[PDB]
Amino acid sequence: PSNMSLVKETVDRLLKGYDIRLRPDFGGPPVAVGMNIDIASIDMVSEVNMDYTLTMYFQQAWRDKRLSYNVIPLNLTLDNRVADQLWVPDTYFLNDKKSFVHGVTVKNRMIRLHPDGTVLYGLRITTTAACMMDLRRYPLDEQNCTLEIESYGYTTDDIEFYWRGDDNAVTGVTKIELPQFSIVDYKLITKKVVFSTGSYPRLSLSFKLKRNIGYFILQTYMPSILITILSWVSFWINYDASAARVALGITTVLTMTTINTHLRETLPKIPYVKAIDMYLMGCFVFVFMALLEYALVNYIFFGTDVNAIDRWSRIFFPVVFSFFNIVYWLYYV
Amino acid sequence: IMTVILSQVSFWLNRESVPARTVFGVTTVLTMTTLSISARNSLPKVAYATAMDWFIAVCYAFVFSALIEFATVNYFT
Ligand SMILES: *[C@@H]1O[C@H](CO)[C@@H](O[C@@H]2O[C@H](CO)[C@@H](O[C@@H]3O[C@H](CO[C@H]4O[C@H](CO)[C@@H](O)[C@H](O)[C@@H]4O)[C@@H](O)[C@H](O[C@H]4O[C@H](CO)[C@@H](O)[C@H](O)[C@@H]4O)[C@@H]3O)[C@H](O)[C@H]2NC(C)=O)[C@H](O)[C@H]1NC(C)=O
Ligand SMILES: *[C@@H]1O[C@H](CO)[C@@H](O[C@@H]2O[C@H](CO)[C@@H](O[C@@H]3O[C@H](CO[C@H]4O[C@H](CO)[C@@H](O)[C@H](O)[C@@H]4O)[C@@H](O)[C@H](O[C@H]4O[C@H](CO)[C@@H](O)[C@H](O)[C@@H]4O)[C@@H]3O)[C@H](O)[C@H]2NC(C)=O)[C@H](O)[C@H]1NC(C)=O
Ligand SMILES: *[C@@H]1O[C@H](CO)[C@@H](O[C@@H]2O[C@H](CO)[C@@H](O[C@@H]3O[C@H](CO[C@H]4O[C@H](CO)[C@@H](O)[C@H](O)[C@@H]4O)[C@@H](O)[C@H](O[C@H]4O[C@H](CO)[C@@H](O)[C@H](O)[C@@H]4O)[C@@H]3O)[C@H](O)[C@H]2NC(C)=O)[C@H](O)[C@H]1NC(C)=O
Repeated sequence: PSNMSLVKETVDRLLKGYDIRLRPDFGGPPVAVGMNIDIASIDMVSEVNMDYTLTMYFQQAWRDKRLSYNVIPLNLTLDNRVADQLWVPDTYFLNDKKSFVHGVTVKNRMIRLHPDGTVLYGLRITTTAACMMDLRRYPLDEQNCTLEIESYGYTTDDIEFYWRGDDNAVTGVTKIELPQFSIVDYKLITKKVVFSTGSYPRLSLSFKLKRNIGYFILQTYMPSILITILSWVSFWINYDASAARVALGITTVLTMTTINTHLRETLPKIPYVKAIDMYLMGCFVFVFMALLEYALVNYIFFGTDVNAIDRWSRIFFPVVFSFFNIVYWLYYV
Repeated sequence: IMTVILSQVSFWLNRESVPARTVFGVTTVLTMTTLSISARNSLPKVAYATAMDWFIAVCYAFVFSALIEFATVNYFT
């Protein structure tokens, strides 16, 4: 038990006379607090609430001369309960709506006092960070969601942030597979935000999410375009069969309304028109225009040539709808 | 499957009765919208078709093709 007893003496010496109230090297240069993150998972990107749920291993290494030890050659990994007895950066996520450290089996924290003094503090944090989502072109949209990391109290003179390993600081984002979002790219930034009090240190980890159109192309656009195609068929039915033609148009319009109401789920109420909203409106007003075209045809009937007007109406509708569709897609794609 | 079979029976009915064919086809198309919406609510919005939306979409195309064929025969009269 000589080795373990000696290690106990060393740890007792380190925690002896250790003032948690003072940052490392108080009355001295800013302490460089490196950060590295391992994104365990990103899930439940709540467009309705404009936020995403992030689960990550949040390591943050910094130098500290007080905790330096030399007797033991190995890297002590003390119990996670010693974190409360040690100074840590007062880091806080600025755009965090609610966050918590995972509970079982014990509070998921890590402490690892290296011989030099470096401390590898780490946490397994789940945070529902919020990113203002610009859904103007949704679903054919991208989102620049981020996790602003900042020191609440200390200023740049007292603490400095930086990604440890630089572009290699953040890991595991590639493996993530969100259900409807492809993480096209992630970018790491270092800033010194100038507030009223002073220049605070800042880090920003932004994932440029991109919407997966496969589900939206499956359920949103395809049924709508099919229903719209049905409306043109009423032009083939001819005018003498008034009842069948008007029945067809009536079914089409009510189908469009049902589509709109059922698709409204899981959508916020941003004022501007969404791309899905624009396309649904376009198809719906086009179907209504088809019904109005039938009305015009019947009114002309009451007032040979009606068949010729029907002939022109035949070709115009697919062509004009195709032009409108191409305009929509090229504008948005 | 039952709706698809109903779409086929629309062929069996007649060709001279335009309104009946029209009504049958349009209502047949209407049903599949609710059917498709109901299935997707439980699942997460995974981009790839989960092989259930695949079957639903194939049936949707089948009934829509029944409408297309109905219109094609209607033209000749
Ligand atoms: C306690 O924990 C620490 C931290 O891990 C251990 O010490 C470090 O262990 C890492 C292993 O992950 C070592 O990383 C290697 O460092 C080599 C030299 O680095 C020197 O230079 C850098 C500046 O660039 C200093 O920051 C660093 O301190 C060193 O002074 C690199 O050359 C290595 O890269 C090479 O890796 C492999 C194998 O060599 C090659 O095949 C690659 O091609 C590449 O060239 C690697 O990065 C690090 O050097 C260790 N020392 C430190 C951090 O000071 C302790 O060992 C551990 N205590 C124990 C186990 O008792
Ligand atoms: C926001 O997040 C911070 C994160 O730190 C929370 O702060 C911690 O809160 C917990 C719980 O409130 C604190 O844990 C408490 O520590 C007390 C002091 O422990 C020292 O002193 C005792 C002797 O008195 C030593 O034995 C011990 O080793 C330490 O040296 C304990 O006295 C407390 O005990 C109470 O809770 C236990 C729970 O098991 C009961 O069984 C006891 O009977 C007693 O009621 C408790 O363990 C922790 O110390 C805080 N951190 C720091 C750094 O102090 C905030 O609470 C949190 N706030 C909100 C609003 O979420
Ligand atoms: C998602 O949204 C976030 C918002 O946080 C964006 O992050 C911003 O990105 C922009 C550009 O990527 C940052 O703007 C500037 O980037 C420079 C990149 O450095 C390279 O390019 C410059 C020239 O542009 C070269 O000189 C340099 O050598 C590098 O090759 C930084 O260098 C800039 O900082 C410098 O300029 C500012 C202003 O002049 C000074 O105050 C600094 O001290 C420094 O001298 C600057 O950062 C911007 O900073 C990022 N953060 C923001 C806006 O908060 C993401 O880009 C966006 N996209 C993704 C995918 O995440």
